[PDB]
Amino acid sequence: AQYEDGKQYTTLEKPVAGAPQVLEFFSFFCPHCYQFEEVLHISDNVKKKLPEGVKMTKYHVNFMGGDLGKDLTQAWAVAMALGVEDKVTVPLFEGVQKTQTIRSASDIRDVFINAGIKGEEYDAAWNSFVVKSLVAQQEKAAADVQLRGVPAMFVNGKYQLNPQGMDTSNMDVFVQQYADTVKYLSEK
Repeated sequence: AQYEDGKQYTTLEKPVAGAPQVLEFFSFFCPHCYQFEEVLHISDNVKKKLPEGVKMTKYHVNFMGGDLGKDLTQAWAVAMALGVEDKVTVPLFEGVQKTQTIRSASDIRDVFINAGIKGEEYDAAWNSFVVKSLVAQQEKAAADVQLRGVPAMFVNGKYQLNPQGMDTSNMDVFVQQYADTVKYLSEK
């Protein structure tokens, strides 16, 4: 066929009941993740081609970057709770990988402040129980698929994208194959 199990995607031997429809995992420490988001714009090109009524979820992971890596998962929880993902994703990626100006939780906080989130609002959210459960959700979702690497994308907790089986010669063409594949998997 044109989309074969084991080729453009793999099937989880152990399906995840109640999983989000489209779920992407990343780390701000993850070099390929920087590409996916900053150069390829994967998240966005996938959204543009998803059928109506399919929502997209993106979670940060703990297994890269040690203590700072966990801080970033909690910061991403804050980002989701305040709905400012589109204002902090670029400066967190660049602060971590480009300028290497993010070295502590306070440096992470500076990025939100610069992005226009007030200190009091960031600190309150940071320390909130809503954020603690949002951190919990991120960890559970990764646990449910026994996640050991990023970037990764899962569709309906049953299918996992396999971009290794795709021509990266043309960036544009790669992104659209990726997006079209998610669309195919979504309609399965």
